[PDB]
Amino acid sequence: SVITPGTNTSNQVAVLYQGVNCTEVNVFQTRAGCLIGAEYVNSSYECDIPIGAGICASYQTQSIIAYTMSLGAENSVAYSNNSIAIPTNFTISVTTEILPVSMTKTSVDCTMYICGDSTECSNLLLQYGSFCTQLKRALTGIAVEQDKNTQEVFAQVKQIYKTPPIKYFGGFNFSQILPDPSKPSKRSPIEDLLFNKVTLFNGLTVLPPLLTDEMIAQYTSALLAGTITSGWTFGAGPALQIPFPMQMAYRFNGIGVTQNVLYENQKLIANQFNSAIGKIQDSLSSTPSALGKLQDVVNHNAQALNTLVKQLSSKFGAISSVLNDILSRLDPPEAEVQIDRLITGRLQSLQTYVTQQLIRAAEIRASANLAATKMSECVLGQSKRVD
Amino acid sequence: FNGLTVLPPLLTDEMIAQYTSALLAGTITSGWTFGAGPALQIPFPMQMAYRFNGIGVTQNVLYENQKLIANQFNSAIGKIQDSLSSTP
Amino acid sequence: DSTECSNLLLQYGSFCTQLKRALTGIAVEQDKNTQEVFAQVKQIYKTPP
Amino acid sequence: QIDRLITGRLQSLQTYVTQQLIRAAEIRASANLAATKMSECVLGQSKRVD
Amino acid sequence: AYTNSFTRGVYYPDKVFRSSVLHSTQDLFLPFFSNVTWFHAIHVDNPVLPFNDGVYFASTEKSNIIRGWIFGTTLDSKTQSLLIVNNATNVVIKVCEFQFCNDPFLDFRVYSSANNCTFEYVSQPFLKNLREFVFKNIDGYFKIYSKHTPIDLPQGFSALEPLVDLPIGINITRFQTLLALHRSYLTPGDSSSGWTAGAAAYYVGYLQPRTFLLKYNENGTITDAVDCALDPLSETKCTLKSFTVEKGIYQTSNFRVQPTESIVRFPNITNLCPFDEVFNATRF
Amino acid sequence: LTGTGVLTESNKKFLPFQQFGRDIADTTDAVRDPQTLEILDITPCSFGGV
Repeated sequence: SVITPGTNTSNQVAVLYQGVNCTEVNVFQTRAGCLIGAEYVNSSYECDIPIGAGICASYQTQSIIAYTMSLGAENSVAYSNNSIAIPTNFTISVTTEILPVSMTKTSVDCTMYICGDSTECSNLLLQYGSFCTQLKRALTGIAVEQDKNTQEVFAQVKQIYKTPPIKYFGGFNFSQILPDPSKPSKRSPIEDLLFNKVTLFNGLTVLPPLLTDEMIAQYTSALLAGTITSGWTFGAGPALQIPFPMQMAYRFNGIGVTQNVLYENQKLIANQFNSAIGKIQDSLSSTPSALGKLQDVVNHNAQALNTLVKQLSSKFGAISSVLNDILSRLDPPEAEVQIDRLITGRLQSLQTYVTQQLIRAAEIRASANLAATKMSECVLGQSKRVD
Repeated sequence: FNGLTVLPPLLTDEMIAQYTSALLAGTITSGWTFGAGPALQIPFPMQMAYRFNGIGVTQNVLYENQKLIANQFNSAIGKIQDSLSSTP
Repeated sequence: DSTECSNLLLQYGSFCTQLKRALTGIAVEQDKNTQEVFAQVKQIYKTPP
Repeated sequence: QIDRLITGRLQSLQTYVTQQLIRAAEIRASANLAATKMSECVLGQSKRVD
Repeated sequence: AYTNSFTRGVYYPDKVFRSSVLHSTQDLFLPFFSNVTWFHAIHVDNPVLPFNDGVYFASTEKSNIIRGWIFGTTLDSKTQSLLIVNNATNVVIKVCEFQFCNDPFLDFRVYSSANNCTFEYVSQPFLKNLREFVFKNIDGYFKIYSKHTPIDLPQGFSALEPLVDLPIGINITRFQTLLALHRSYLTPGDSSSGWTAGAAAYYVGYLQPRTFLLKYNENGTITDAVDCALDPLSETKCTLKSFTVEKGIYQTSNFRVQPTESIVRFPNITNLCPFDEVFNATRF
Repeated sequence: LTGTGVLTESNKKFLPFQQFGRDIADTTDAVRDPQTLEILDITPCSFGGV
């Protein structure tokens, strides 16, 4: 293995031979193997390049140093049989959690992908059975499942609640999340940042989604208006309007703090909430890999399709990859066994792709169920489940 | 073998035990609070009185049976190891 | 480590690339599971004497 | 005669990797459950029944 | 002598257009930063150099002192040798097993025995200027690549273009160069005295089977290349197919110590049967 | 080079020694006429599921 601090930082490199000791290959021995090119230092830091067995590596700053991980600072809280520590102030913060909900729906054409409209090849593929029926059914099941995931997550509210025109809620500033009527897409600014931050045949195809992006944004705005004007009630039945400061007082009671604490510090609380929402956008923009999960879904699908298309060029042992040449320069008895190899190989490739998609779809379904639960419990109400 | 390696874990069993010890010490001296922010120390009997209120039993029930409750807890913790060893 | 067999296996495509990638994904996932379960606390709290 | 060995050993290796993906998914579900129990039962007190 | 070859010797391998993409190819290339033999063009005459797999011939000259090559398994007429001779007007390519002298004649325009030509070809000529050539003969065809550039070998990167693909199938194993000189005497055999000539030199390098990562720009021209087996960082680049690798740890390949010897082991086997009794019989 | 598709006048600059054009994944995207040396683009005729 190669340890590297980045091409753009420096060309220096350290090499890790994993299951060997260099006595039988600077030099260093580790339980993970012997590491060459890095010097062992006694200081412990929060490690960033994981080597294994508690050893990590990082750029010293001018050399690559390996060191043992530090599990954080030691805090020896003062226990005593008669002492209590009680907080005198608070700070309300905002945390962003990202969750993938669905993936690209794909459909595949068996005969085209296998042998590109060749009569002799379809006549020869007819002997293998109903593999394509099975494959097509599996992919169709995945597609309908993706649609159900989006439905289950977002379409929880029954009526599209409209936002009132006078957007004053007692000092709280929701401008960063409510839809902006100026832009035509009607997405809030954070939603705009999210859409801009992430970006991205021979039989395959990418069937379109159902709920278009616009309708999903409409559902999200419905949830925001409901929760802003009626609190939890809109999730239990008829939406009952309540002034927003009283709603937050309700929630304060929910965490065991008497409401007089909110009415006496309304100004400070509103300022902290506005400031935190303002810093959220900057944090999402400056972080290089804040959207790692959604980006990973997109890239995985694209890479899968690319490798599936590239695998048509492989020969799999036949004298050539294009069907026409095989059928030109050889007699039918030998062309049969020369075309069997291509058929079976391409069929195996397509089979692998479908299996990978089933496993990944199970993964995304688990994630979508979690997302729906979070919607129900955190948005439509207040949860006492810890963390 | 013939090409099959078994790479080793990243956190070593000593560091995992250290993490576990951190959680135990935190929960023993500070209760739930250490999970929500700064760890605030509280006497252990008051922590258990809090939890008694949590299940709908008034805390006077704990202050009047502290001795008995502690004995029951110690005996149970002692029988756990024997149970783990005897179970096949 | 047979030359004729590597020469012949090279014709099959990128099956090995896919296999290596899948196993690497599993390994990194195992590490993340241990991290997520145990490393919840930020500071190593010590027990009083 | 070498084609057969190649294809057979490749299929065996392919089966092993698939089985490992399924088992890894199962263990990940279990690890998520363990983390949830940590958060809710150790770091607090849960009213969820049983 | 010796001199390190910089990032040179790369050539277009497949005459297929590609735009703004990276491509990895396994072919016979000249390893980067490898040393190459250096020879001078004054006088003596010139030694034969084997044609292992392909030769990279670069030359910095300003007087047209080097004018051609000769390939083949021998200089005698016992085998179908090859001839390539440039000139101010055109190139003459010939395959006729013409027997050569003990040394190639120093241009008195030709010196060889009779010929039995089987292939012949002609076209426009190949003309401080560093001229580079790559000679390859694998699939029954003999191929030439070339490039002539303005200007030791410079550090600048530049790829060679396919010049000619000839169909002659002679088994080439040795090669020599051809020199010339104005108003120089010519004899079938001469000592190391030679004749005066302009300052010039020619370098020789040997190609090897390598994996190269070639970078095409938007116009279909190679601008950069990475030797996949030069150092660990280059090898890491080859797996990610990217000139820029991010911070992290990458599993590039595996190593395995090779066997150093072969042994055969059979038993004390000793039980020869009686041939000494039927041949040395007492009485036939 | 054998294939099927619609040919349209190209806008890409082939270098004089090249005869084929390729996109990612070896899909033959363009060709120069071997008679008039004109560049031609290849696009597969329309197809799809019903």
